Amino acid sequence: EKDFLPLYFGWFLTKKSSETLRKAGQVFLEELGNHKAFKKELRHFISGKEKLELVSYFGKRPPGVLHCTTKFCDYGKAAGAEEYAQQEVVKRSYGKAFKLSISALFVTPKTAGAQVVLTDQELQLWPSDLASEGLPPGSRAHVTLGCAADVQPVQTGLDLLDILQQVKGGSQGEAVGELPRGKLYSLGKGRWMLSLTKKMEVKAIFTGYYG
Ligand SMILES: Nc1ncnc2c1ncn2[C@@H]1O[C@H](CO)[C@@H](O)[C@H]1OP(=O)(O)O
Repeated sequence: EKDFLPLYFGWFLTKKSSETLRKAGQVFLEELGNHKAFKKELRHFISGKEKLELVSYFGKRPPGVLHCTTKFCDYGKAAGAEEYAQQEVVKRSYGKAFKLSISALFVTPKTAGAQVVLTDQELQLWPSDLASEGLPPGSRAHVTLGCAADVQPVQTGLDLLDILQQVKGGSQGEAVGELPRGKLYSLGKGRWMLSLTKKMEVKAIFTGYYG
């Protein structure tokens, strides 16, 4: 017969790095939800002067260890899944330890996440399958921290690219606040970005999740 692939490949953060990044994620949501600049724009965030707690809003969280997905394969069902998995670099990198650089945390009405900036060696593990929005490959790279109730997986990546495209255009604007980890930017349409002063490094293992 034939070997079937994972549900997806990706970098899976270590227990330690997962707990650090998860904790920073919640603090950001707590800080953002309580920031005056965010409350001003709540009507651009939800359709519903009360306060919204974003930890609650992003109720659908990764339950185990956080991860940075590369190729979603659906056991080979997804286009290009087999071609991605058959690559040498993928087979060679399987079970290898990597360090991922987090450059920012972001929030939209649909998802909450951390932006990952991949190295050139890590970029070799990015699927070529990934409308381009004139951004370099790997721009979508991220760790999901939370999702709104009716949101489906893929949306976090889309949300990030939209944001990075807005930043690209220079329409990110002056910062609207300073948080302990960096500057907060209001991109409108319920979109928010914390640019980390110091990029956060997390340890991960590249491997396949079967579920
Ligand atoms: N097209 C797709 N369908 C389902 N999951 C996808 C996907 N593309 C990427 N993924 C990722 O696969 C994992 C399981 O669904 C999720 O972490 C998701 O990343 P996400 O964090 O943006 O949701």
